Amino acid sequence: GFTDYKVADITLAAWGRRELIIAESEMPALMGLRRKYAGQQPLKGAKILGCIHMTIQTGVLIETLVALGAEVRWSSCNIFSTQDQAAAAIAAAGIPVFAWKGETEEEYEWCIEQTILKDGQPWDANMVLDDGGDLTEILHKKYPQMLERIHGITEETTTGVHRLLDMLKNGTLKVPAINVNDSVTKSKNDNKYGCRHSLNDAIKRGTDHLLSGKQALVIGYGDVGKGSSQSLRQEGMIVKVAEVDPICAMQACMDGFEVVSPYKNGINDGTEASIDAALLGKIDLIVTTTGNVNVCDANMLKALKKRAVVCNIGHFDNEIDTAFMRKNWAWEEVKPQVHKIHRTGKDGFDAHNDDYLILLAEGRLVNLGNATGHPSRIMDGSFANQVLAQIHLFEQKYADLPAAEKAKRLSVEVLPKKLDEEVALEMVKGFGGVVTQLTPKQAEYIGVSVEGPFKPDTYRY
Amino acid sequence: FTDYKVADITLAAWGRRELIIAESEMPALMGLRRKYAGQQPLKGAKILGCIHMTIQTGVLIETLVALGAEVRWSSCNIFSTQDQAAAAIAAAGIPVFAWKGETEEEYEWCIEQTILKDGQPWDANMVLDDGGDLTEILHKKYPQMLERIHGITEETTTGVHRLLDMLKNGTLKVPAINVNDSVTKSKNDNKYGCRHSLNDAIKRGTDHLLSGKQALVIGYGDVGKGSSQSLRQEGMIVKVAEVDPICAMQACMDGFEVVSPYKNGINDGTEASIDAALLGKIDLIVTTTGNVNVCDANMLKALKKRAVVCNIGHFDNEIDTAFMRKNWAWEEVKPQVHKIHRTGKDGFDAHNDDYLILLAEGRLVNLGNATGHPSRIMDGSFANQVLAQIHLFEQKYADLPAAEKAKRLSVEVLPKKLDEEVALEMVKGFGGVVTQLTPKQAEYIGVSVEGPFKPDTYRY
Amino acid sequence: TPAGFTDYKVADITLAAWGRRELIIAESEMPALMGLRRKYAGQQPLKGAKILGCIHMTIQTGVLIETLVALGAEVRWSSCNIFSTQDQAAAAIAAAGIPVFAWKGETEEEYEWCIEQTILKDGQPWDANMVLDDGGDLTEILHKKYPQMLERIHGITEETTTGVHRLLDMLKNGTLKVPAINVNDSVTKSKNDNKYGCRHSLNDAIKRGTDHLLSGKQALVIGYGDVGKGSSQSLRQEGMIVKVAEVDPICAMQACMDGFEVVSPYKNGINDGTEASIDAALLGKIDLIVTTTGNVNVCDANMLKALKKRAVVCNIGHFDNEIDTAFMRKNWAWEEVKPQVHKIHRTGKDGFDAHNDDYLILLAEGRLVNLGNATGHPSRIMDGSFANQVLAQIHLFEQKYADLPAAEKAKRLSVEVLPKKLDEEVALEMVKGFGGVVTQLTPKQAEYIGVSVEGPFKPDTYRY
Amino acid sequence: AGFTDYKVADITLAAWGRRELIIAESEMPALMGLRRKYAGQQPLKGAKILGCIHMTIQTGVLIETLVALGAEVRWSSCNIFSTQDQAAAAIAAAGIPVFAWKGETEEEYEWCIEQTILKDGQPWDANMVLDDGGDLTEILHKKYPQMLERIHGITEETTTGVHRLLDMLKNGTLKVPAINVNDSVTKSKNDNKYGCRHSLNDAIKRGTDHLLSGKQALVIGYGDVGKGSSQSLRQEGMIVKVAEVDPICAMQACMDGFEVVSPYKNGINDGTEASIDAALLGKIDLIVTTTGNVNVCDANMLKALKKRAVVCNIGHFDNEIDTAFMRKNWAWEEVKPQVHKIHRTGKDGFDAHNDDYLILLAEGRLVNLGNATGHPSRIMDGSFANQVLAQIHLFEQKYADLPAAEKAKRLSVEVLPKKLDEEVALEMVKGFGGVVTQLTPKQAEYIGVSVEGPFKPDTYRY
Ligand SMILES: NC(=O)c1ccc[n+]([C@@H]2O[C@H](COP(=O)([O-])OP(=O)(O)OC[C@H]3O[C@@H](n4cnc5c(N)ncnc54)[C@H](O)[C@@H]3O)[C@@H](O)[C@H]2O)c1
Ligand SMILES: NC(=O)c1ccc[n+]([C@@H]2O[C@H](COP(=O)([O-])OP(=O)(O)OC[C@H]3O[C@@H](n4cnc5c(N)ncnc54)[C@H](O)[C@@H]3O)[C@@H](O)[C@H]2O)c1
Ligand SMILES: NC(=O)c1ccc[n+]([C@@H]2O[C@H](COP(=O)([O-])OP(=O)(O)OC[C@H]3O[C@@H](n4cnc5c(N)ncnc54)[C@H](O)[C@@H]3O)[C@@H](O)[C@H]2O)c1
Ligand SMILES: NC(=O)c1ccc[n+]([C@@H]2O[C@H](COP(=O)([O-])OP(=O)(O)OC[C@H]3O[C@@H](n4cnc5c(N)ncnc54)[C@H](O)[C@@H]3O)[C@@H](O)[C@H]2O)c1
Ligand SMILES: Nc1ncnc2[nH]cnc12
Ligand SMILES: Nc1ncnc2[nH]cnc12
Ligand SMILES: [K+]
Ligand SMILES: [K+]
Ligand SMILES: [K+]
Ligand SMILES: [K+]
Repeated sequence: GFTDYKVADITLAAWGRRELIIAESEMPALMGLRRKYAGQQPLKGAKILGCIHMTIQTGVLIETLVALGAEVRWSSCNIFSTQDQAAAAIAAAGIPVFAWKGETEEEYEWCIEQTILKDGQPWDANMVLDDGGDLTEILHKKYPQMLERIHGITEETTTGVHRLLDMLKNGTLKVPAINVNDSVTKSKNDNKYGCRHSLNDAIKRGTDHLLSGKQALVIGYGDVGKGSSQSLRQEGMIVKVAEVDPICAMQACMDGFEVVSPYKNGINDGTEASIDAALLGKIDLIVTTTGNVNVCDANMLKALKKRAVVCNIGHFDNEIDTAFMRKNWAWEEVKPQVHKIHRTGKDGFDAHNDDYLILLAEGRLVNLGNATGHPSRIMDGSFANQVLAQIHLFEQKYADLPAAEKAKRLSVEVLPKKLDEEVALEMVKGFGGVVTQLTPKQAEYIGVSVEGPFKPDTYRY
Repeated sequence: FTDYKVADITLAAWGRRELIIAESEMPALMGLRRKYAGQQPLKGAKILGCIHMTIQTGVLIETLVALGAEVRWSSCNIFSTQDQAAAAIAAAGIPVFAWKGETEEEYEWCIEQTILKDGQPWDANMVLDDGGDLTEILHKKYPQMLERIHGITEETTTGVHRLLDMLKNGTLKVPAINVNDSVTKSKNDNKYGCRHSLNDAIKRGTDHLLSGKQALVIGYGDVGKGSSQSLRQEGMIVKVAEVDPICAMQACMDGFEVVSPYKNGINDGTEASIDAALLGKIDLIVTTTGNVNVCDANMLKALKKRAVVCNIGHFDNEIDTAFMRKNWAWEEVKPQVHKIHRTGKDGFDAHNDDYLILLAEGRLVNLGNATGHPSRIMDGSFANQVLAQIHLFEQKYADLPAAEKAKRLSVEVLPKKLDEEVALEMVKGFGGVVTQLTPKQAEYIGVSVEGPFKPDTYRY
Repeated sequence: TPAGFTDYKVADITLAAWGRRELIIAESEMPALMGLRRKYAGQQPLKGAKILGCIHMTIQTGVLIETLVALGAEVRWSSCNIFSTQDQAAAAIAAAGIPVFAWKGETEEEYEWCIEQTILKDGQPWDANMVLDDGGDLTEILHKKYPQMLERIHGITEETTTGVHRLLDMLKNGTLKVPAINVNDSVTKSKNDNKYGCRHSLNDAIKRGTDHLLSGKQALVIGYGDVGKGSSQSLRQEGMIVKVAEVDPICAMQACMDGFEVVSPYKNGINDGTEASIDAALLGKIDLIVTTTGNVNVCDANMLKALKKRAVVCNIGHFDNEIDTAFMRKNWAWEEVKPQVHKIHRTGKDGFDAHNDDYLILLAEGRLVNLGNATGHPSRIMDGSFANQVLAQIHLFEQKYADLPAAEKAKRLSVEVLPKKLDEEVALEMVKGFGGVVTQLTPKQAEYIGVSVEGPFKPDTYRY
Repeated sequence: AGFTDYKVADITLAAWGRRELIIAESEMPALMGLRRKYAGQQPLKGAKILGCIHMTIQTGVLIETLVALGAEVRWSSCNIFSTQDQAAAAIAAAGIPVFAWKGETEEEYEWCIEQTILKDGQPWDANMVLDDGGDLTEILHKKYPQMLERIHGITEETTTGVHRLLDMLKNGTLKVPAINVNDSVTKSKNDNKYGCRHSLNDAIKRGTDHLLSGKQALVIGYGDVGKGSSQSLRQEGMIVKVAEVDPICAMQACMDGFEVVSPYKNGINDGTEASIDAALLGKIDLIVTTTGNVNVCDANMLKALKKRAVVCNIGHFDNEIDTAFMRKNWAWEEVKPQVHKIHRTGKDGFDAHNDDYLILLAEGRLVNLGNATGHPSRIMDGSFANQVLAQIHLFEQKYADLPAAEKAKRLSVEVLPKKLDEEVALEMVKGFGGVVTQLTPKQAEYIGVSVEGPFKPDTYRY
């Protein structure tokens, strides 16, 4: 009689369970932690509020946390990213989860609140796992008394880490955090190669458009922009890259991309005259990857080639000025998470109008909105780090420290390099790769231990 | 002017033509000339320089001179000098001692010719080094000269490692800037430079088709990453070896099979430990580690007949060439290309099929069998070198009181803002256009519109 | 639209509005096909044509169907594969008043029944006079079961490699009854559809079926013809380590030069049928096998027994017998993951352990995986193939082979390709759809290389 | 000993050439397989072959295979810049008449061909021709018709030479049958495409040492050479645009991930400067011609090119670029052999620091052979195995000895049968260590082939 959940359709549970069993075989680092730590129960007594895309991969993460002793209450961090069979399988396992694909904004907020509250009162939470910072923000704004008893936050993604560091700067952050994003087996695995796999995946599922031979503009060339650019170039697109960071732009050039700006001489002064109309009128596909605001703005949207595809793979939908499009242009749903936006006006459209744009996932994270996000074998690395981060902060017991000791420990930190390497080793073994062992003479020659770590903390890979 | 030694001074006109072309390929370096020529920030500097005497190094040398410095120059490798570059620098009245094909003894003599002027120590006050050999000679043999020198600027990963070992041991005598770990150096030079120049050198040395053949790249740091791409883009089937599991993970994700020369990765010294089946299929082995003996005697014995063996790390001990000198007969095909006959030591059959082809006698193959990195890539590294020389020279460490020197003795990198400024000049050289953040956008992501755009922890 | 229309059978007519939305998008992706619509609509070159059509009932086929109709034809349609229909495409065609009998997930019995529903109208042979086929199944049924209908048919236009081979066999055996156009061997079909189509849709289908990471894993592609070339690229561009098998040494040479290792599932390439001839060390390392040959049993029972645990097995050739799925049905337990995705448990036939690790993943039950687990080739690629189909239909229909005297018929009973000039005109429209700009030869240049300024630009021997 | 019937740059380079020939033999298994297969049979005994093709190390292995099979030869190069002087020396030192050096003048080029045609001032008793580009074939038809009476055939290497043969056949002026070696798949789709993939960026790097990644290239043409050339540049990270007159080839460029553009506005070349897309050409760092056509990089294109762009040709003849215009109007500064800065500031003199120049490679001649070493041995293995088989077939047919009625039936331009194409391919695949699968009898029956091949109909395009 378990009822402490809300999912789209509980009858999808058997299907979700079949896919979880497959996913376990694709996630050796995460399942290795399950086997290594099961007897010890290092998360016994942990009570984790989790907010991250309710995918099959998150399902394996949740059940690893539970297998190590934790109790959890879970929600998704995006209205379109849940896989309903994954949510059903978790709910059918007796785990509180409030998540479905296609939530409204009000439902999204309600779902987070259902994890925070149990039977109408604050849950006895003591750990937080977040992706993007929404749950973290609600706790700080609305439930400060709950944070007094929370030992830490483990944050998944670049945007969430920025929000933690802003709180730390302002002296408003109430509990320490681990920046999971900046493990190399997260940032340079998930952010880059994950988007390489799943960006062209989502575009094909949403539009079935041929990509070879067409023109793309990727806004940004950080980890996500690098992987996105490769996702499209490997399909044969002619990819141009925009950047504000001259070092990242230099990498784009050296990687064989043309670096362009939507604005003449790169000056974004807000005028239509500043738009490089010739450039934008050639673009078949624009992808935003920045974690910034309004990097595909109204004047760019007005100048884009007819029938171009517009999508966002950064964490939040405000990378694209969709608000402008809702206010001025008529939306025609093609199918879920695929809309034609008719630039002919707001009040109705011609069904055969040629002047439209195709927007994917209403500008929300397109890989998760129009496909299934990153594949299991990539999320293996991110979620192995999440588990280790939860163990570390839970064992530190920040909430139980004296005030003076809390002040010495209130920080945003990364996991040590040795853990990062041990996660990587399990990933490599999953490919059947064979890592060479240094001889004593060789380890002495380059000044490392035979077991590692093999690089200084300054190394960038 | 007679204060130099080069292979042929009459090549000067040719080198000058190539320097004029190279200048048009090095916008960051030439931008430093234009912007600091008035200030003359290096007026009074006397720089000892030891780096591959290429055309690219000539543009660096003349940039330092254009900003006020005097220099005395040598190459940091016996095979890396471009004889027309050295001639052009000598013909410009700049002391330089470098030619392609030096002996080990001639290599040491050349460094000593920069250190000494008229049989006496030159009054040097700055050091520019690539690999640490000049730094090592100064500390061991001429330690008193180091009392006048304001700083060292080291170019490459191996040399930085040596600098840090000296700092840890309390034997570093002057402050130094790690030029290697600017992003516009490391992640431009070390990776992209080897992508351009590794397949270049293999083609010039052998003219072998690479497509469809099997390569083993030992290492997957920046040089191994660029080397692997240089071969894969030609259509090689590339396997990668690594001791670092993170770098190995990147190799897998980049589409490479990760293998070890040793069964289960365990290098226990025996022939039995060699994966003879793997090595018997490899047509090309490339070492990229900066480590010792990563292509060892037992691997060389197991290699497929007629395989190519080469090294693009800094030092020639990555391959056990000493074993091959002891046991096998060397047949020179042409300069820097040797057939190594595994049939025996004394003599060989001209038609023997059981040989390996060794490039550049195991020395840096890109500089040994071709011309190293291209000008537009070296532009990034060398603009950092100029900035680092200005920075250390203006701090005047050698003139500080004893107490102030103790706090000033360190190995530092350049600030990120300068790194970004070099990158911007490189991007403009491609005709790239960088976008400027709006004030609201800069506030949104927590940066200045000017930059730096990333925290110092960012890995790119 | 027509009142009381019931002459169809589809999965779900309510998908029609969704199908129509996608047809309108596809029209913008198919400029060669839509150019033929605009150029020929007024002439009505197919007025009076009654076309039996048998090809994958996708959105792309929908645009083809409505082009033929816009040029004057009546059609009756079925799919040429049990898994390749897009149900919203079939619904939109049926909702337009066009007889169509197709849905995703037909049984073999239903598949045959659907073709017969096109052949029959109101219980009697339709007065068909044209045939459009993909793989030869409809061609075969007409010759075998309804030979008298072939007396009124002017031509067959066959789409794919396997179907052309069947036509050539019939021609050499004297059993072909009507002339045909080999649409496959236009360059804008073969070297666009067969190669680039599979490049787009093979990794698409594997991702939709399994969501497996492909980068860093080991693939074996059996075959390196046009489909094998495109399939190998689909996987290599994702970062797979791809090995290629071939029986044709020229195709094997191309695979080597393209950067692939060429290997055989059998030691020294010799299949003596025994398990001892299997290269078990090779097969035990393969994460994904893809068959591309158009041949029989190229992924056989002994290979399936030797494959690495949890490897994915799929077929992108026309027929499922490339893989010995019959052996797997006889001996191993099938666990459906989701539609067109099965785990095949090598532990035995009767039961399976839900947590057994010794299984293979079979996609689309061995049927064309790009159409079975995704949506096949994209519209802009199918534009080339289907423009050729329209031109071929117009040519044969205007030829009126069925109305000729017996003597004249023997003279024209042939399998032909379209002339190179038309191939070039299709290609030009495709290039314009990318915004490409073709240069025009000067008179002096055209004289220098011996061509007309308007083309054709290559001799018929040219291979591109 | 006593051998003087040659002319090379420096005979003392022979030992060096020989060392490279021994290496190249291990890279050329199909050609060396033909040596072992036919050495005892001596199928070329009595053949006397006039040869005109790039005197490279790879051509050295071809020559010695023909000699090992019984033939005598007299050789020249088919390009003034393509000879490797150590290869020519090794051949001369083996007692084989060769007349070739890198850096010939036009007068020396013609003299070298004439030295092969004449021996002791009189027509050699030639009975076979091996040609690359058709220059030797043209001289024989125009100047030595009596020699063609006794010649059994021509085996022609390259696309341009084949077109010239077909023109002669059309006009009824071809005097002896030919084999089109170019259109074996192990030639055209190996040499023309993959060879240029290897050797184009090679020659550009040796000539300029320019970084290619991140820069803009324009490839004129997308046939076999243009496809290989575009890949040579793209795989280095260039942003490559492609021009074409053939819409099918342009379709392939699009689908291959290239932007297809024209140097002319709307692709209409009307001869005016107004027709030039100045904005497009002003952004191009490197232009490569691949067409076999005339004037596809014309004067107005050269005037509009971005300052300091590299200009080169990898088609067979230098007239793909209007170099004559540049010699008439602009000052040439030699950087080093086969690399010239062309100063667009005027014809008389230049400023050493002028920024407005172009870099021309190999004076517009075949850039891969002029600035590097052409295609690698393991690729040329395929082309030259086909050459040996073509020589054997036409020499054994003995066209010159046939009655007039029988000659009329055999006067044609043909390709080798596909079975032989496949046999060359298999030796190439074995050289990579590849393992071809053998069809079962049922599989061969199912697809309608013999187990041993041929595996494809003659219409198949690969
Ligand atoms: N969808 C996914 O699966 C996924 C995965 C990881 C991260 N993300 C999200 O994607 C975003 C980017 O993450 P990241 O790790 O790549 O961060 P990052 O800091 O490495 O890269 C962002 C880049 O955008 C550039 N940029 C910022 N404003 C710009 C502008 N106006 N124009 C052009 N370039 C601009 C920055 O210079 C920077 O290089 C974040 O919101 C992150 O949370 C999404
Ligand atoms: N030739 C050039 O132009 C050039 C340019 C830059 C640097 N270098 C030199 O190349 C070398 C590598 O430089 P880098 O920047 O790549 O350093 P790096 O630290 O980034 O890479 C070296 C890699 O080798 C790996 N490695 C070490 N021992 C190994 C072993 N036994 N087997 C397999 N892998 C092993 C390490 O794990 C590491 O990832 C240094 O000597 C550097 O000075 C050469
Ligand atoms: N799914 C699709 O979208 C699609 C598209 C076009 C064609 N096809 C089908 O794909 C198949 C292949 O078409 P194609 O145009 O590439 O034909 P093709 O003749 O060009 O190539 C088939 C290749 O398979 C090779 N082969 C045959 N038997 C083999 C064996 N035992 N082992 C290894 N290789 C073997 C042949 O040598 C040949 O090169 C046909 O059935 C065709 O109808 C499918
Ligand atoms: N350098 C080498 O090693 C090498 C090797 C093989 C062939 N070649 C030579 O290269 C040339 C091309 O050979 P191929 O086999 O690629 O021939 P091809 O017929 O396959 O290709 C030439 C292409 O040029 C295109 N073209 C013609 N005029 C054009 C124009 N004005 N603008 C743009 N494109 C135009 C044609 O449409 C055609 O596709 C010939 O001269 C051939 O002999 C050189
Ligand atoms: N599959 C996935 N599951 C959870 N978080 C993700 N972020 C990106 N892809 C994801
Ligand atoms: N989308 C598609 N429609 C019809 N036939 C196809 N063959 C391959 N892909 C196809
Ligand atoms: K997924
Ligand atoms: K260089
Ligand atoms: K489709
Ligand atoms: K060569």
